Amino acid sequence: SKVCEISGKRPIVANSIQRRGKAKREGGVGKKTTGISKRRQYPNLQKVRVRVAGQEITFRVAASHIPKVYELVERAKGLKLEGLSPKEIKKELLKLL
Amino acid sequence: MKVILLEPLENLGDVGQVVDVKPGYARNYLLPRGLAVLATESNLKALEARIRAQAKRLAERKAEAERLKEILENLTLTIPVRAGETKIYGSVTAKDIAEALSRQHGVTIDPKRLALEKPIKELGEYVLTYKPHPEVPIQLKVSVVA
RNA sequence: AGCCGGUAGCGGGCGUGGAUCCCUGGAUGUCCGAAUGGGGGAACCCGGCCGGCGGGAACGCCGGUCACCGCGCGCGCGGGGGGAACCUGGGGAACUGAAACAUCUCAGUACCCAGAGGAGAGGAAAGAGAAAUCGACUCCCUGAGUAGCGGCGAGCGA
RNA sequence: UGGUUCGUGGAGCCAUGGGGGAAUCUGGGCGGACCACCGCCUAAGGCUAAGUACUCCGGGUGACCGAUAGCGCACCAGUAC
RNA sequence: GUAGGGAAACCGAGUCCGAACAGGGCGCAGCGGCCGCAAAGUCCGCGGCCGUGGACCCGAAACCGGGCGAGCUAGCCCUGGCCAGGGUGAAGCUGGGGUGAGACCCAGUGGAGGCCCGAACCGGUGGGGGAUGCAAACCCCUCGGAUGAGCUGGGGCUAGGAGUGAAAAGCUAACCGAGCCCGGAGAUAGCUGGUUCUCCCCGAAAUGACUUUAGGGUCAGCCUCAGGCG
RNA sequence: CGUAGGGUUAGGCGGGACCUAAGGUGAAGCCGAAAGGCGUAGCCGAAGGGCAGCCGGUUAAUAUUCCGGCCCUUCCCGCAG
RNA sequence: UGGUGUUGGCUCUUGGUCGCGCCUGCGUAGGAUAGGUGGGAGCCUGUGAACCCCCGCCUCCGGGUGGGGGGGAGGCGCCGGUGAAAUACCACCCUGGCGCGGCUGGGGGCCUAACCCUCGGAUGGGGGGACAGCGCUUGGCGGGCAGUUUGACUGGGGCGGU
RNA sequence: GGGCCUGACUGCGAGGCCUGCAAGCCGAGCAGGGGCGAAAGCCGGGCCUAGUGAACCGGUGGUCCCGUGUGGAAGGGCCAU
RNA sequence: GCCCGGAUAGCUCAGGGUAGAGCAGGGGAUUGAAAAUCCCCGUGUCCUUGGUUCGAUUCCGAGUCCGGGCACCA
Ligand SMILES: [Mg+2]
Ligand SMILES: [Mg+2]
Ligand SMILES: [Mg+2]
Ligand SMILES: [Mg+2]
Ligand SMILES: [Mg+2]
Ligand SMILES: [Mg+2]
Ligand SMILES: [Mg+2]
Ligand SMILES: [Mg+2]
Ligand SMILES: [Mg+2]
Ligand SMILES: [Mg+2]
Ligand SMILES: [Mg+2]
Ligand SMILES: [Mg+2]
Ligand SMILES: [Mg+2]
Ligand SMILES: [Mg+2]
Ligand SMILES: [Mg+2]
Ligand SMILES: [Mg+2]
Ligand SMILES: [Mg+2]
Ligand SMILES: [Mg+2]
Ligand SMILES: [Mg+2]
Ligand SMILES: [Mg+2]
Ligand SMILES: [Mg+2]
Ligand SMILES: [Mg+2]
Ligand SMILES: [Mg+2]
Ligand SMILES: [Mg+2]
Ligand SMILES: [Mg+2]
Ligand SMILES: [Mg+2]
Ligand SMILES: [Mg+2]
Ligand SMILES: [Mg+2]
Ligand SMILES: [Mg+2]
Ligand SMILES: [Mg+2]
Ligand SMILES: [Mg+2]
Ligand SMILES: [Mg+2]
Ligand SMILES: [Mg+2]
Ligand SMILES: [Mg+2]
Ligand SMILES: [Mg+2]
Ligand SMILES: [Mg+2]
Ligand SMILES: [Mg+2]
Ligand SMILES: [Mg+2]
Ligand SMILES: [Mg+2]
Ligand SMILES: [Mg+2]
Ligand SMILES: [Mg+2]
Ligand SMILES: [Mg+2]
Ligand SMILES: [Mg+2]
Ligand SMILES: [Mg+2]
Ligand SMILES: [Mg+2]
Ligand SMILES: [Mg+2]
Ligand SMILES: [Mg+2]
Ligand SMILES: [Mg+2]
Ligand SMILES: [Mg+2]
Ligand SMILES: [Mg+2]
Ligand SMILES: [Mg+2]
Ligand SMILES: [Mg+2]
Ligand SMILES: [Mg+2]
Ligand SMILES: [Mg+2]
Ligand SMILES: [Mg+2]
Ligand SMILES: [Mg+2]
Ligand SMILES: [Mg+2]
Ligand SMILES: [Mg+2]
Ligand SMILES: [Mg+2]
Ligand SMILES: [Mg+2]
Ligand SMILES: [Mg+2]
Ligand SMILES: [Mg+2]
Ligand SMILES: [Mg+2]
Ligand SMILES: [Mg+2]
Ligand SMILES: [Mg+2]
Ligand SMILES: [Mg+2]
Ligand SMILES: [Mg+2]
Ligand SMILES: [Mg+2]
Ligand SMILES: [Mg+2]
Ligand SMILES: [Mg+2]
Ligand SMILES: [Mg+2]
Ligand SMILES: [Mg+2]
Ligand SMILES: [Mg+2]
Ligand SMILES: [Mg+2]
Ligand SMILES: [Mg+2]
Ligand SMILES: [Mg+2]
Ligand SMILES: [Mg+2]
Ligand SMILES: [Mg+2]
Ligand SMILES: [Mg+2]
Ligand SMILES: [Mg+2]
Ligand SMILES: [Mg+2]
Ligand SMILES: [Mg+2]
Ligand SMILES: [Mg+2]
Ligand SMILES: [Mg+2]
Ligand SMILES: [Mg+2]
Ligand SMILES: [Mg+2]
Ligand SMILES: [Mg+2]
Ligand SMILES: [Mg+2]
Ligand SMILES: [Mg+2]
Ligand SMILES: [Mg+2]
Ligand SMILES: [Mg+2]
Ligand SMILES: [Mg+2]
Ligand SMILES: [Mg+2]
Ligand SMILES: [Mg+2]
Ligand SMILES: [Mg+2]
Ligand SMILES: [Mg+2]
Ligand SMILES: [Mg+2]
Ligand SMILES: [Mg+2]
Ligand SMILES: [Mg+2]
Ligand SMILES: [Mg+2]
Ligand SMILES: [Mg+2]
Ligand SMILES: [Mg+2]
Ligand SMILES: [Mg+2]
Ligand SMILES: [Mg+2]
Ligand SMILES: [Mg+2]
Ligand SMILES: [Mg+2]
Ligand SMILES: [Mg+2]
Ligand SMILES: [Mg+2]
Ligand SMILES: [Mg+2]
Ligand SMILES: [Mg+2]
Ligand SMILES: [Mg+2]
Ligand SMILES: [Mg+2]
Ligand SMILES: [Mg+2]
Ligand SMILES: [Mg+2]
Ligand SMILES: [Mg+2]
Ligand SMILES: [Mg+2]
Ligand SMILES: [Mg+2]
Ligand SMILES: [Mg+2]
Ligand SMILES: [Mg+2]
Ligand SMILES: [Mg+2]
Ligand SMILES: [Mg+2]
Ligand SMILES: [Mg+2]
Ligand SMILES: [Mg+2]
Ligand SMILES: [Mg+2]
Ligand SMILES: [Mg+2]
Ligand SMILES: [Mg+2]
Ligand SMILES: [Mg+2]
Ligand SMILES: [Mg+2]
Ligand SMILES: [Mg+2]
Ligand SMILES: [Mg+2]
Ligand SMILES: [Mg+2]
Ligand SMILES: [Mg+2]
Ligand SMILES: [Mg+2]
Ligand SMILES: [Mg+2]
Ligand SMILES: [Mg+2]
Ligand SMILES: [Mg+2]
Ligand SMILES: [Mg+2]
Ligand SMILES: [Mg+2]
Ligand SMILES: [Mg+2]
Ligand SMILES: [Mg+2]
Ligand SMILES: [Mg+2]
Ligand SMILES: [Mg+2]
Ligand SMILES: [Mg+2]
Ligand SMILES: [Mg+2]
Ligand SMILES: [Mg+2]
Ligand SMILES: [Mg+2]
Ligand SMILES: [Mg+2]
Ligand SMILES: [Mg+2]
Ligand SMILES: [Mg+2]
Ligand SMILES: [Mg+2]
Ligand SMILES: [Mg+2]
Ligand SMILES: [Mg+2]
Ligand SMILES: [Mg+2]
Ligand SMILES: [Mg+2]
Ligand SMILES: [Mg+2]
Ligand SMILES: [Mg+2]
Ligand SMILES: [Mg+2]
Ligand SMILES: [Mg+2]
Ligand SMILES: [Mg+2]
Ligand SMILES: [Mg+2]
Ligand SMILES: [Mg+2]
Ligand SMILES: [Mg+2]
Ligand SMILES: [Mg+2]
Ligand SMILES: [Mg+2]
Ligand SMILES: [Mg+2]
Ligand SMILES: [Mg+2]
Ligand SMILES: [Mg+2]
Ligand SMILES: [Mg+2]
Ligand SMILES: [Mg+2]
Ligand SMILES: [Mg+2]
Ligand SMILES: [Mg+2]
Ligand SMILES: [Mg+2]
Ligand SMILES: [Mg+2]
Ligand SMILES: [Mg+2]
Ligand SMILES: [Mg+2]
Ligand SMILES: [Mg+2]
Ligand SMILES: [Mg+2]
Ligand SMILES: [Mg+2]
Ligand SMILES: [Mg+2]
Ligand SMILES: [Mg+2]
Ligand SMILES: [Mg+2]
Ligand SMILES: [Mg+2]
Ligand SMILES: [Mg+2]
Ligand SMILES: [Mg+2]
Ligand SMILES: [Mg+2]
Ligand SMILES: [Mg+2]
Ligand SMILES: [Mg+2]
Ligand SMILES: [Mg+2]
Ligand SMILES: [Mg+2]
Ligand SMILES: [Mg+2]
Ligand SMILES: [Mg+2]
Ligand SMILES: [Mg+2]
Ligand SMILES: [Mg+2]
Ligand SMILES: [Mg+2]
Ligand SMILES: [Mg+2]
Ligand SMILES: [Mg+2]
Ligand SMILES: [Mg+2]
Ligand SMILES: [Mg+2]
Ligand SMILES: [Mg+2]
Ligand SMILES: [Mg+2]
Ligand SMILES: [Mg+2]
Ligand SMILES: [Mg+2]
Ligand SMILES: [Mg+2]
Ligand SMILES: [Mg+2]
Ligand SMILES: [Mg+2]
Ligand SMILES: [Mg+2]
Ligand SMILES: [Mg+2]
Ligand SMILES: [Mg+2]
Ligand SMILES: [Mg+2]
Ligand SMILES: [Mg+2]
Ligand SMILES: [Mg+2]
Ligand SMILES: [Mg+2]
Ligand SMILES: [Mg+2]
Ligand SMILES: [Mg+2]
Ligand SMILES: [Mg+2]
Ligand SMILES: [Mg+2]
Ligand SMILES: [Mg+2]
Ligand SMILES: [Mg+2]
Ligand SMILES: [Mg+2]
Ligand SMILES: [Mg+2]
Ligand SMILES: [Mg+2]
Ligand SMILES: [Mg+2]
Ligand SMILES: [Mg+2]
Ligand SMILES: [Mg+2]
Ligand SMILES: [Mg+2]
Ligand SMILES: [Mg+2]
Ligand SMILES: [Mg+2]
Ligand SMILES: [Mg+2]
Ligand SMILES: [Mg+2]
Ligand SMILES: [Mg+2]
Ligand SMILES: [Mg+2]
Ligand SMILES: [Mg+2]
Ligand SMILES: [Mg+2]
Ligand SMILES: [Mg+2]
Ligand SMILES: [Mg+2]
Ligand SMILES: [Mg+2]
Ligand SMILES: [Mg+2]
Ligand SMILES: [Mg+2]
Ligand SMILES: [Mg+2]
Ligand SMILES: [Mg+2]
Ligand SMILES: [Mg+2]
Ligand SMILES: [Mg+2]
Ligand SMILES: [Mg+2]
Ligand SMILES: [Mg+2]
Repeated sequence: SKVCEISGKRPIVANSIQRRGKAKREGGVGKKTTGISKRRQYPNLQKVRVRVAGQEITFRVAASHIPKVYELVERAKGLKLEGLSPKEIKKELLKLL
Repeated sequence: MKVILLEPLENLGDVGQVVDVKPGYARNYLLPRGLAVLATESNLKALEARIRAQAKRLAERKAEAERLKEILENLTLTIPVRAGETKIYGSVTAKDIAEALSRQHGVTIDPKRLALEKPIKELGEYVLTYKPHPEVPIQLKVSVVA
């Protein structure tokens, strides 16, 4: 998955650390690491389709910032958006950020 | 997710009420179908504004009512007609009591808001209920004479 | 006071009316190249529009203009590509060392990529850390191979 | 999960992919789990010279080379091949 | 450097273990006649040797990164082209025989086929030659296929742990059990080789212990230099 | 082979100012940390489609190109129907 | 593959905790179906008693009880007989059973609007549908692939032996 | 063979054996509190030489030594296993 | 090392007031045997130990012994 259009959340590199043994705090000898390999953590990106100014606009957005979209719609009523392409409408919403 | 109902809805609430629903139900049903709008701070105030104006424009109609109540119960409208002991030859109607009320006391009235089933045919003193506003009835003593 | 590049010669010219030559600004600058009217096997080929040249309509040539993208209200402004190292960001090995090896090491190095400028980063405390203290950040010395981290191994290291 | 000396360690701090989700100073973060006390500091917007790095370029200077050396090239070399 | 002992709190010419005034461990104090010389220590220079670096020099087979390659070769895609001549004679069709109608039989016609023979073309079976070749795979004689799963021209697509492969680990630009180039890079090599003027004095070892150790190491043994003792 | 001079002549031959094939590229659109990967139309792409020249003469050296004879194509403008 | 996000509406049926309410508890001796202790000479009945009709019932089959139509001066306690343990009424609680209610959790059924597929027509229709896909996290299978390990002595090595 | 007993001690340890290291071994005597013996005295397991495993990580019982501003706590240290 | 089971007759299994059940074993009925069948009989500290009750196989505490289950191993 790519990038949140609202927050700019983005895939990151994380390690997958495999461990074995008993934790010291459980009276164990201790954890041993039996493998570290790279991996990626993707944002929980989802689709949000809203009807704005009589046009249908789609956002690719992290679930966390889904409400931030509907807010942009509310902040948009004061704007003059009719006649515009869905592309141009989306552009206006995203400058209200 | 709190929202403001724009219509009365089955086992959720009355219009104007602010109820709490699952986010999905609001985004995918209520909000796109115009049944409600999310209870933002921005339009929380808008609700407070229209409640504050509506009850204002309600009570003002109550004061426009009490104005004609204090006046009209505090007098008698006297109608000269032609008649023989009891029975009027013509009749006094709401339209009649109407034009009468202005010409005598300088106050306008609505015939249709006055309670007269059959037009008045007998001489005497009458009390006629008036309603320029529900729950604000105006009793009118009316004297028809020769 | 000589001069017409390395470069003599043939054959011809210029300079105290200041040449050659040196510095600055300007003019011209075919075609390709980010290449940008379109196409393309770089340096070739094929066009629209306005204006001009020919006897000129066909044909051809000359001059101007015509990509895509971003941002402000069809008009504007900007972007694109390059640059030895240096710099910031996004990615990121292995040999090797551990006298085998897997955690560890090599190393956030090599390398790829985006971006930047004569630098770049950082920067005006939601700091430090025990001084009842200090007072943005950067860079050098020192603190210190200290504190610590570590199959408490090899090493790593404020 | 990353960063830091810190390799799960008593593991804080800074950062954040996922979930849950405040407050506006009588608010909030930090002082290495945690709690009390005592202090320090004001997060979630931005800019900011100079002191620092480098050497395609120019000049200056060598107990630097002197044609198998010094640049791969003193010469028509990133050429011939 | 001037104070050490203790894991530490801490004490201190002492300290730690301990109940101890016990016992032990690790610690504590110049030559001349106040001048002088010497000295702890420390600073600089010089030399030997050690640690970190590629660390005495040359040498791998390999591992990793980013690129360059299908003008060779393998498969596939698009579009073209080529296969002398001779032989065999399927089905079907016609006619005739046949039967209740048929199957079916005969003749003729017909021209099928990963059919036969043999050039071109594609191959490469056996033998000889060649072997610092004409040639880093060739020449001669012979031999296989030759209408097909055929051969071939042009235009394309697929690649490095990847492609392609009627499968041989074959082939991927004349060495492929993992291509080539540049880079990490002076990888690493307990191995092999090599290591440059002179003279003078001394002069070994090839044993022991331990060692994923055995042709490598640490300590000891044995050599050497300096200061001291005698 | 060295030095020098000379030599390649097209509306009709081949290719382009025509067309599409695989494939490539690619307004729309989709996807990917970056670099980039896809992708309908469209565009590019030929030894395939399409398209008007045959015979002879000439030069030291070119010729369906020059010349000669006999033919033909497209574009522009005009007249007629 | 569990949890959770994206992820919604309406029902049905269960489970578990917490609170309240009501009941259940039968070896024997015995008035009979005696929970444990404790309080206790009085509780009830016109704020309806001994039988009767309806049933929730549970029965150990003798009985226990619940609501309801009967019903218009009365029932059990201390008394006491045998009890380890007295019988009335209260009261905290133990074993259970339910009735609500709180918060959890599991199934099933339908729905449509997220999301997915599709329809020469698309702010729409059809299908799937809160599943699937995708994010975060759990544990598992996993030579398909990766990095490696796989000792030494030795009358050569291996095998054997050590 | 029997009697009483737990020295199969605690705190140390002159001096040696063996020896590359690290280990392994023997040990008189002093102090504390004991056992046996009238006493002299003996007893720090076993007639003796095999019956074993450095360090790292961690467990448990003590100790109250450190405790990241302070008091505690977390976690360590030390003695024993 | 921690959690969860147990112990009841010869063998295997059932359970606050009983000690059971089956099969093994013995006689009897029956038979060509070999059985199937049918009737009767035995075989208890219910591991031990300590306490609850009025008393207990039960309830509890505790060890002994065998099981199962999970984790760890310098
Ligand atoms: Mg993980
Ligand atoms: Mg512990
Ligand atoms: Mg670990
Ligand atoms: Mg570890
Ligand atoms: Mg790594
Ligand atoms: Mg991986
Ligand atoms: Mg959605
Ligand atoms: Mg919508
Ligand atoms: Mg978030
Ligand atoms: Mg959220
Ligand atoms: Mg009238
Ligand atoms: Mg001249
Ligand atoms: Mg001359
Ligand atoms: Mg001249
Ligand atoms: Mg003059
Ligand atoms: Mg002048
Ligand atoms: Mg100039
Ligand atoms: Mg161009
Ligand atoms: Mg182009
Ligand atoms: Mg023109
Ligand atoms: Mg002319
Ligand atoms: Mg013209
Ligand atoms: Mg032209
Ligand atoms: Mg011209
Ligand atoms: Mg032009
Ligand atoms: Mg570029
Ligand atoms: Mg630039
Ligand atoms: Mg860098
Ligand atoms: Mg970086
Ligand atoms: Mg970087
Ligand atoms: Mg990688
Ligand atoms: Mg490595
Ligand atoms: Mg390695
Ligand atoms: Mg290294
Ligand atoms: Mg190694
Ligand atoms: Mg090694
Ligand atoms: Mg190895
Ligand atoms: Mg390694
Ligand atoms: Mg590592
Ligand atoms: Mg390195
Ligand atoms: Mg590193
Ligand atoms: Mg570099
Ligand atoms: Mg500067
Ligand atoms: Mg700057
Ligand atoms: Mg500020
Ligand atoms: Mg600072
Ligand atoms: Mg201060
Ligand atoms: Mg300040
Ligand atoms: Mg110091
Ligand atoms: Mg290290
Ligand atoms: Mg470290
Ligand atoms: Mg580290
Ligand atoms: Mg490091
Ligand atoms: Mg740092
Ligand atoms: Mg770190
Ligand atoms: Mg960490
Ligand atoms: Mg880390
Ligand atoms: Mg930490
Ligand atoms: Mg804190
Ligand atoms: Mg915090
Ligand atoms: Mg955090
Ligand atoms: Mg987060
Ligand atoms: Mg405050
Ligand atoms: Mg606060
Ligand atoms: Mg914070
Ligand atoms: Mg702080
Ligand atoms: Mg602070
Ligand atoms: Mg601030
Ligand atoms: Mg900040
Ligand atoms: Mg700046
Ligand atoms: Mg600066
Ligand atoms: Mg220079
Ligand atoms: Mg110079
Ligand atoms: Mg030379
Ligand atoms: Mg040279
Ligand atoms: Mg010379
Ligand atoms: Mg030289
Ligand atoms: Mg140079
Ligand atoms: Mg140069
Ligand atoms: Mg050279
Ligand atoms: Mg040279
Ligand atoms: Mg040259
Ligand atoms: Mg010390
Ligand atoms: Mg002591
Ligand atoms: Mg002493
Ligand atoms: Mg002493
Ligand atoms: Mg030497
Ligand atoms: Mg040395
Ligand atoms: Mg090296
Ligand atoms: Mg080095
Ligand atoms: Mg060296
Ligand atoms: Mg490797
Ligand atoms: Mg390897
Ligand atoms: Mg690569
Ligand atoms: Mg090919
Ligand atoms: Mg080819
Ligand atoms: Mg063909
Ligand atoms: Mg053929
Ligand atoms: Mg033929
Ligand atoms: Mg033939
Ligand atoms: Mg024949
Ligand atoms: Mg034939
Ligand atoms: Mg014949
Ligand atoms: Mg024939
Ligand atoms: Mg035929
Ligand atoms: Mg026939
Ligand atoms: Mg025939
Ligand atoms: Mg034939
Ligand atoms: Mg024939
Ligand atoms: Mg054939
Ligand atoms: Mg034949
Ligand atoms: Mg043949
Ligand atoms: Mg061949
Ligand atoms: Mg041959
Ligand atoms: Mg032969
Ligand atoms: Mg041969
Ligand atoms: Mg031969
Ligand atoms: Mg050969
Ligand atoms: Mg041949
Ligand atoms: Mg031949
Ligand atoms: Mg032949
Ligand atoms: Mg043949
Ligand atoms: Mg042949
Ligand atoms: Mg044949
Ligand atoms: Mg043949
Ligand atoms: Mg043939
Ligand atoms: Mg074929
Ligand atoms: Mg072909
Ligand atoms: Mg071909
Ligand atoms: Mg080709
Ligand atoms: Mg392929
Ligand atoms: Mg390929
Ligand atoms: Mg390639
Ligand atoms: Mg490869
Ligand atoms: Mg490679
Ligand atoms: Mg493999
Ligand atoms: Mg492969
Ligand atoms: Mg093949
Ligand atoms: Mg090559
Ligand atoms: Mg090659
Ligand atoms: Mg080859
Ligand atoms: Mg080979
Ligand atoms: Mg091969
Ligand atoms: Mg390989
Ligand atoms: Mg490889
Ligand atoms: Mg190889
Ligand atoms: Mg090759
Ligand atoms: Mg090559
Ligand atoms: Mg390179
Ligand atoms: Mg490099
Ligand atoms: Mg390296
Ligand atoms: Mg080397
Ligand atoms: Mg190696
Ligand atoms: Mg070696
Ligand atoms: Mg050599
Ligand atoms: Mg040598
Ligand atoms: Mg000597
Ligand atoms: Mg001698
Ligand atoms: Mg020796
Ligand atoms: Mg030896
Ligand atoms: Mg070993
Ligand atoms: Mg060995
Ligand atoms: Mg050997
Ligand atoms: Mg060996
Ligand atoms: Mg060796
Ligand atoms: Mg030695
Ligand atoms: Mg000696
Ligand atoms: Mg010596
Ligand atoms: Mg010496
Ligand atoms: Mg000496
Ligand atoms: Mg010539
Ligand atoms: Mg010529
Ligand atoms: Mg012509
Ligand atoms: Mg044209
Ligand atoms: Mg074309
Ligand atoms: Mg085309
Ligand atoms: Mg686009
Ligand atoms: Mg691009
Ligand atoms: Mg692009
Ligand atoms: Mg593309
Ligand atoms: Mg396409
Ligand atoms: Mg075209
Ligand atoms: Mg093309
Ligand atoms: Mg074309
Ligand atoms: Mg063509
Ligand atoms: Mg065709
Ligand atoms: Mg053609
Ligand atoms: Mg033509
Ligand atoms: Mg012709
Ligand atoms: Mg001719
Ligand atoms: Mg010729
Ligand atoms: Mg002609
Ligand atoms: Mg006309
Ligand atoms: Mg999962
Ligand atoms: Mg869900
Ligand atoms: Mg459903
Ligand atoms: Mg359904
Ligand atoms: Mg429906
Ligand atoms: Mg639907
Ligand atoms: Mg719908
Ligand atoms: Mg649809
Ligand atoms: Mg639909
Ligand atoms: Mg539907
Ligand atoms: Mg789902
Ligand atoms: Mg989870
Ligand atoms: Mg997993
Ligand atoms: Mg493997
Ligand atoms: Mg496996
Ligand atoms: Mg698999
Ligand atoms: Mg091993
Ligand atoms: Mg061996
Ligand atoms: Mg041997
Ligand atoms: Mg042997
Ligand atoms: Mg031997
Ligand atoms: Mg032998
Ligand atoms: Mg031998
Ligand atoms: Mg063996
Ligand atoms: Mg005895
Ligand atoms: Mg005795
Ligand atoms: Mg005694
Ligand atoms: Mg000694
Ligand atoms: Mg020793
Ligand atoms: Mg011993
Ligand atoms: Mg001993
Ligand atoms: Mg004594
Ligand atoms: Mg005595
Ligand atoms: Mg005595
Ligand atoms: Mg003694
Ligand atoms: Mg040890
Ligand atoms: Mg270790
Ligand atoms: Mg510990
Ligand atoms: Mg303890
Ligand atoms: Mg303390
Ligand atoms: Mg603290
Ligand atoms: Mg503290
Ligand atoms: Mg306190
Ligand atoms: Mg304290
Ligand atoms: Mg503690
Ligand atoms: Mg501890
Ligand atoms: Mg402790
Ligand atoms: Mg100890
Ligand atoms: Mg236990
Ligand atoms: Mg049993
Ligand atoms: Mg039994």
